[PDB]
Amino acid sequence: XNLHFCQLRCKSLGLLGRCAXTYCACV
Amino acid sequence: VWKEATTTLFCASDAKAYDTEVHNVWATHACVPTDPNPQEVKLENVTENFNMWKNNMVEQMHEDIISLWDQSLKPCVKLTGGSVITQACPKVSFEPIPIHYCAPAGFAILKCNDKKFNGTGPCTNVSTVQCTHGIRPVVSTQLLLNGSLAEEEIVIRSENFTNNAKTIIVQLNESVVINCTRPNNDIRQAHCNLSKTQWENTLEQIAIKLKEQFGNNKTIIFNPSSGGDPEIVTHSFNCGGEFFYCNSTQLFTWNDTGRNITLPCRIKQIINMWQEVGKAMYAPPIRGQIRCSSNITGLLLTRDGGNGTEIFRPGGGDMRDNWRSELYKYKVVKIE
Ligand SMILES: *[C@@H]1O[C@H](CO)[C@@H](O)[C@H](O)[C@H]1NC(C)=O
Ligand SMILES: *[C@@H]1O[C@H](CO)[C@@H](O)[C@H](O)[C@H]1NC(C)=O
Ligand SMILES: *[C@@H]1O[C@H](CO)[C@@H](O)[C@H](O)[C@H]1NC(C)=O
Ligand SMILES: *[C@@H]1O[C@H](CO)[C@@H](O)[C@H](O)[C@H]1NC(C)=O
Ligand SMILES: *[C@@H]1O[C@H](CO)[C@@H](O)[C@H](O)[C@H]1NC(C)=O
Ligand SMILES: *[C@@H]1O[C@H](CO)[C@@H](O)[C@H](O)[C@H]1NC(C)=O
Ligand SMILES: *[C@@H]1O[C@H](CO)[C@@H](O)[C@H](O)[C@H]1NC(C)=O
Ligand SMILES: *[C@@H]1O[C@H](CO)[C@@H](O)[C@H](O)[C@H]1NC(C)=O
Ligand code: NA
Ligand code: NA
Ligand code: NA
Ligand code: NA
Ligand code: NA
Ligand code: NA
Repeated sequence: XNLHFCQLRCKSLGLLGRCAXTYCACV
Repeated sequence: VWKEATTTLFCASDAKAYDTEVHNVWATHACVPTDPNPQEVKLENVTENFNMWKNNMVEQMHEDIISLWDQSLKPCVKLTGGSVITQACPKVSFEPIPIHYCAPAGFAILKCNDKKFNGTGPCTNVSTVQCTHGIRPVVSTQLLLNGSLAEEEIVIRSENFTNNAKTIIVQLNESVVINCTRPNNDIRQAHCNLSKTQWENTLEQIAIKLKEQFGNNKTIIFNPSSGGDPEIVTHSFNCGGEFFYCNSTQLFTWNDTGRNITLPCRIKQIINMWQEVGKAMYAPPIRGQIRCSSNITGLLLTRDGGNGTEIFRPGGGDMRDNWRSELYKYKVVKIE
């Protein structure tokens, strides 16, 4: 993956989010 | 000239009908016996282009392993797209076996035998094979396990090294054994051990290959994952049917300037699925010693990108890269 929530989660670490297959990865 | 083409390859294995282990059960219905008469024919004076990043063999393998897992490892509860399914979730016996992919009539598998081969572009030592080598369908992140080693030196491959969004697939030339155990008799606490010196030497040699690609003036750094789902922040894998999440900080904190590394791990019941976007819950771990001793044969890395320093972190997540790490030397063509 859910890209929006992945993005919603990573930014809170200071980071952008992107999918790694079906997983959320922070950049 | 035979053109690349898509067909349904068939699979072959040494699966046994009397073995209740789930890869065996799946292959007993889905596959034929391992080729009793393998034949590799060198194609004289043939140069052939390959592209490991656009290879339908990878997609077919991916769908097959999804089917294997879906039939074999049933979660008690599954959540996909706001919809909940619950079902019986028995514990199973789980230990991957090698699977070969084979070309049916009218098609051929071409194999690149070039020593330095980066997975794209021309290959000058090409053969045909009836089937691929046997590939264990290991689902994991960060570290590639029980795969095939590079014959000579370490090789690193990427669809585009200059694009920091593209995964770097590292193929080792020497295995590093990693032993992971949930001991007999906290039922979710586990750990992995591996040789400190072997791992340090491995990182040193990977760094040399990275400098060769990005500039010998560059300083190479490994750092841990920047974050995300626990499946990609940790080295995650399935051992004996249980889902292990191992803290890999010690593996991926390194720069140029104790006998064993012990990684702390947890067995989790609630997992993000690799097959599709969603979550699944499995039952608590079985009793007894749960142990896997594996060869680390490769790695999946990302590079930060964005002066003079290059930072690499463990990656993975898209299991198609796991399959690509073994299928990179093969392509299917139509005989005409
Ligand atoms: C081509 O590849 C094969 C398979 O690895 C190898 O045996 C041979 O020495 C290579 N070189 C040739 C055929 O010139
Ligand atoms: C592990 O690697 C060794 C050589 O380093 C090899 O002999 C052995 O077959 C490998 N095991 C598996 C399961 O691939
Ligand atoms: C593995 O490759 C490295 C370079 O990447 C080389 O220094 C080393 O000697 C190789 N080891 C073996 C056993 O071939
Ligand atoms: C693969 O190797 C070929 C020839 O050595 C090269 O042209 C190509 O750029 C390489 N692919 C990469 C770096 O993705
Ligand atoms: C590799 O990636 C970079 C950055 O996205 C891009 O500028 C370059 O054109 C790419 N090379 C290709 C597609 O051959
Ligand atoms: C892994 O286990 C094997 C026996 O299964 C043992 O010989 C080896 O020393 C172990 N490696 C580490 C790093 O503990
Ligand atoms: C992973 O290990 C590092 C090093 O000890 C530690 O700082 C970190 O908190 C660990 N991660 C988790 C989730 O416990
Ligand atoms: C690696 O191969 C060995 C031998 O088949 C097996 O015991 C181990 O569980 C494998 N590792 C994984 C993660 O499948
Ligand atoms: Na598997
Ligand atoms: Na693996
Ligand atoms: Na981390
Ligand atoms: Na496994
Ligand atoms: Na970790
Ligand atoms: Na699915």
